[PDB]
Amino acid sequence: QFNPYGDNGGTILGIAGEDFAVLAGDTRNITDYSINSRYEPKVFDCGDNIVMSANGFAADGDALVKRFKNSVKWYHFDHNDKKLSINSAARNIQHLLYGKRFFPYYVHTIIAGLDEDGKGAVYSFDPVGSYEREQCRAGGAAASLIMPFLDNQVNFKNQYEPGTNGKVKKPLKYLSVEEVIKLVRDSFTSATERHIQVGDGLEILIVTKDGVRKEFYELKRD
Amino acid sequence: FRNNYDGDTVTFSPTGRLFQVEYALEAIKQGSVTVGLRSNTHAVLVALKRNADELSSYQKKIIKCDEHMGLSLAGLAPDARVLSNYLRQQCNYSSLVFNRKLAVERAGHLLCDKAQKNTQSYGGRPYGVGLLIIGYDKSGAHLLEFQPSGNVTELYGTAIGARSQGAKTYLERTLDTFIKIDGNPDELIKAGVEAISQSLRDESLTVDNLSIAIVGKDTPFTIYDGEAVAKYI
Amino acid sequence: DRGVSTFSPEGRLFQVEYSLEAIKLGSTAIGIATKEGVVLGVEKRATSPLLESDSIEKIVEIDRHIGCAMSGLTADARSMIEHARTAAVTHNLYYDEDINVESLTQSVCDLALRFGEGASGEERLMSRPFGVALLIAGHDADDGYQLFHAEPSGTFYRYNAKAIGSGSEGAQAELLNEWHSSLTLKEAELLVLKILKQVMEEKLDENNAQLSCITKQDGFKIYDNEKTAELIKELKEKEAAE
Amino acid sequence: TTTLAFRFQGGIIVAVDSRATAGNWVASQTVKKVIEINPFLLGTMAGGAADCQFWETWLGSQCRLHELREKERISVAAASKILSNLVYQYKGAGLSMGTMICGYTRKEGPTIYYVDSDGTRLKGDIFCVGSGQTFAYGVLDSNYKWDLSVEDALYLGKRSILAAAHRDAYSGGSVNLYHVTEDGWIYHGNHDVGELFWKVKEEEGSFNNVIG
Amino acid sequence: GYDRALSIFSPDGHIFQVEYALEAVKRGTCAVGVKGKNCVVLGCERRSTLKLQDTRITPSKVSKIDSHVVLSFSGLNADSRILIEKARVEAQSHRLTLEDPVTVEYLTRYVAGVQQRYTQSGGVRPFGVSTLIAGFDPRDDEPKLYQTEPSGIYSSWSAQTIGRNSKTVREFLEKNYDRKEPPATVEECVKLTVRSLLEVVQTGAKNIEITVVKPDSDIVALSSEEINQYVTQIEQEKQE
Amino acid sequence: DINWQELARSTDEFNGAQLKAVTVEAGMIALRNGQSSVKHEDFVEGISEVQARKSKSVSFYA
Repeated sequence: QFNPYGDNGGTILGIAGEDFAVLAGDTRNITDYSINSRYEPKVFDCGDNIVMSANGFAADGDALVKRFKNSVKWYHFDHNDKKLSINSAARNIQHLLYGKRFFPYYVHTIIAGLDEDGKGAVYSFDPVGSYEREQCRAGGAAASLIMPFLDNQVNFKNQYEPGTNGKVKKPLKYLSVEEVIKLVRDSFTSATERHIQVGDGLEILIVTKDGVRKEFYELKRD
Repeated sequence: FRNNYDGDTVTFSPTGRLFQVEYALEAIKQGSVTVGLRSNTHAVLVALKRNADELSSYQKKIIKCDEHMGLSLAGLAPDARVLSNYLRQQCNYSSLVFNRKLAVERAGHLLCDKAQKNTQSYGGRPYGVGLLIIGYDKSGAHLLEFQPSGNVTELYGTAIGARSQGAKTYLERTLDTFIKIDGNPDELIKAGVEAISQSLRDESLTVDNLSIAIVGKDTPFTIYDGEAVAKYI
Repeated sequence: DRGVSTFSPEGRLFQVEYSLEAIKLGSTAIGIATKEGVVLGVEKRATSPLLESDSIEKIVEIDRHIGCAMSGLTADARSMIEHARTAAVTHNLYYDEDINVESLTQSVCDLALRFGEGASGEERLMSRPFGVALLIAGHDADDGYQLFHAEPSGTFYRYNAKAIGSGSEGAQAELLNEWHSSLTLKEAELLVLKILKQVMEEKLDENNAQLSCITKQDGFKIYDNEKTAELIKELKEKEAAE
Repeated sequence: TTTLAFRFQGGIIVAVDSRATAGNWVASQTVKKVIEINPFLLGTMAGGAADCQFWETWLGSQCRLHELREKERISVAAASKILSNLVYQYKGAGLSMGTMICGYTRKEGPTIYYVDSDGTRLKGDIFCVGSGQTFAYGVLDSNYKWDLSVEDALYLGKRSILAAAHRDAYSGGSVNLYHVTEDGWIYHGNHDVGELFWKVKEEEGSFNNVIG
Repeated sequence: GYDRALSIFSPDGHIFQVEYALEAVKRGTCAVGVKGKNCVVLGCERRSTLKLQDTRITPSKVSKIDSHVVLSFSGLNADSRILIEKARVEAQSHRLTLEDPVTVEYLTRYVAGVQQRYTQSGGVRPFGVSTLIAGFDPRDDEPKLYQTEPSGIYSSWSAQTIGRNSKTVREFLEKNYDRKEPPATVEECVKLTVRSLLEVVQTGAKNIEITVVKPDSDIVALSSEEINQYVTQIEQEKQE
Repeated sequence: DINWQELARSTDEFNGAQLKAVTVEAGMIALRNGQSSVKHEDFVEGISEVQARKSKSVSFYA
């Protein structure tokens, strides 16, 4: 009996700062312990400074993107080139996954971008359909592996000020762009060791008002 | 010959010329003037944006169809619409399925056919609107004319609608000059302005009315107005 | 026949010519757009005192940020109104984004820019030729306040001020020069009443005319008959001085 | 999940958590389980999150069309029934919805209709839907009266979630308090349950089962 | 002319079939509605001059659509049978899906929608019935009066008359009723409707049918002796 | 500037007398204008008075 839905591993990570947002991911593509493809990108530009990866079952994600590209074309044509909103894209994506609800799509999707305010913003989709605005959200099977680090290095959750021992919580502190890229590298480097999904390359597309920057780093192959 | 034969598409005159066809052509003559031309590397359409009165905004008659495609209308407004959305559809199918941008020529053969179906049919409308379509494929720049007949013809330069006489003459003369000119967006765009002045009874030369489109091997399909067309005006 | 399969000898289509007359005979409606709101006035054409005038309305809230007045055929106008409401609600569900006025004008006109029974690569739901225009007024963020003249005929035209119906030739002549962009919302209301006063044979009162505005702040806001009435009083007053 | 609702003289207090678990792990603690169908109605995401979201986004449209046509405020009854019909007919589509439509009209007064994926529509004074409903009910019932003061109802709503949150595994997040007044719902802040636990601990001498 | 087409929009702007509908309304019985502050009185002609007619099983012109929604009509009896049936079904539909009892105002629109639809769809005649739909809104005790026309639109008037010799009735309605004040008492209101109907019936106990509809599902049709009592009192005034 | 070819392509079934009607009309515009010169433009307009239709009949789009 044919396999209803594949898995192609991978881990992605969308982080909402206050002036940038990154969408990170490995390039390692797998089925079982064989590397299907050592290099194969997954973060895709959708335009107007909105990035997208539909991580998990690769085939479902290719379909999802493929249709969304077409919709971007008809959104601009009828609305006199209104800049396709982040939220508008999100509602659109929800509606593709809810499209077959009976045999739901098997993709854990993250779109990142800027909201209209201008803060970095991340929206995250669970496959069941639902979506919500999020601060930091990793996706995939190692979503749970990565998240505690971020909730103890930036969110400062469960950190308190030295010497109070809990009276006064240690307040949020905004980080530069650079500072976040290092953090993203270290998380992924640790996961190369501790998980076989992450490796080959760490390709990060960063979306600002200033345009799109591309950042690349190699990860090991062991 | 009102009613009787030639009164409906099916019925033939003895000779077999539909009188209606000539009327559909007349709709183009009543239509907004537009001049199209090319060079190997660029295709430039100039169209006068008609308006009702001062307060009514100068209305675009150049429509971007796709990133690398666009068209201009002269003739009946409802017909142009049903056809334009179809242009868009076909281009999307090929890009998705077969990878490729829809070639300009090959899209035209389909467009011909669509016009002939309404001529076979009891009832329906043969499309009564003529379209100058420009495009950038892997064969480079093209310019077609779509007729109410259906026929698509690759022409160096042509003009349709109101007082075509002055710009057609102008194109014949400067034929050799704009076809040699390549690698110069700005000069093609100049040739085209100069051309539309001849057709007009000097109705307007305003930046506000002329709208210029260009798609080629260099520029994507971009609509130019106000200041960008003030360079060349 | 004289359908749309028949191409007029003229280069036209016979139905398209036939549609215009229905707008000409229609109710008199005035809109003047400012950058502080658009004000639309209509004659409710009260005919008897047993007619309940208030009940009847030819200015109708279409959507949160958009309203329409109607000129043409009263019959066609039902269907047209239902189409428009639906068109707006579908996009809001689908993308949950406030739409432009521009986006709305187009979509209404989408059903309009086809006539006949024959279809060839499309659906039909029509069974005629419709002949009803609207004044489509609103606000979008992008381009601010916009006023459109939606036509059942050629492509939609944007307007800064427009008057249609049976009072049209006079009303419009007055508008070309009386229009300006420097008007306040208060200046502009009185100017709409002024034109209305001239082209309506019977004297102006609040039982046969109603004013409304779209300002983003108060949404589509129908004037109180008290609010309307006072400004009529104000109108007569300044004309006495003048 | 724990979500609860009670009607009283002053209207309705609706209080929800924010936790949402996927598998054994906490996926999120920020999913707001208040869906503003429109300014008049509050719907809850309880039950199937996605199904609830999708079909109340739908419900927004039906309310809007009604309001346009008859130009008066929709009964809570009319909107919940419209939802009920849609969901019965499609059942056997992995639907799992469970929602309380909360609204305060004078047409009917405070009105709560619990709608369910089966297609059941049940009226009540007090409903509590959730995994942790069961905890919530103990504190809720004993301070529940119709003639309970407004001021006391605000406290009650926070306390009811505090309790559920503590015992249930699938509940934590934060408290969103909402009051469904005559004119519509009003938001009464976000208050972290984590923090509230300590204040309450100190203040009553409660939370004595708990070490120390 | 253009009477053979509906699709054809007509440069006259007026499709003849539509004009012809009006001819048909005129011919029918006179049906009148006059509303108080707490009542709708519907006075209507029902002919009964027919020899060898068993009056019991002959359908009364007034037909209960709903429990508190009533209809009187002028124009062809056959064509009118379709509106009554669609409207009855929709009545019960409303309750089935909104729970809410029939909104009268929805119902006015629903009915007009049908006379409209058929103007656009070729091969379906526009109906040559005009109706009075009268009722009382959910959770309300203010009387509600509507007329529909075969032009596919609707309107509300304070009081209105349709059918044969409506010209005569309209003068009465202007001078004895007012929009500003309807007759506050039910009683006042009923007596004037009898005097209006007398102008075209010219004396008949069963030729005049009075149905008073009150709020909260109160439908009662006036007793023949009471109707007779309105007539005699009025007739004394006529020679003074 | 007269292009005999362009005029002839748009005309269909105009006998000799019809044709002279066209010619006179193009020149009549030019008489009002004051130029002894007749322009090709005058002529293309001048066909449509000799046609059943009045010259350049108004149209909704343009």
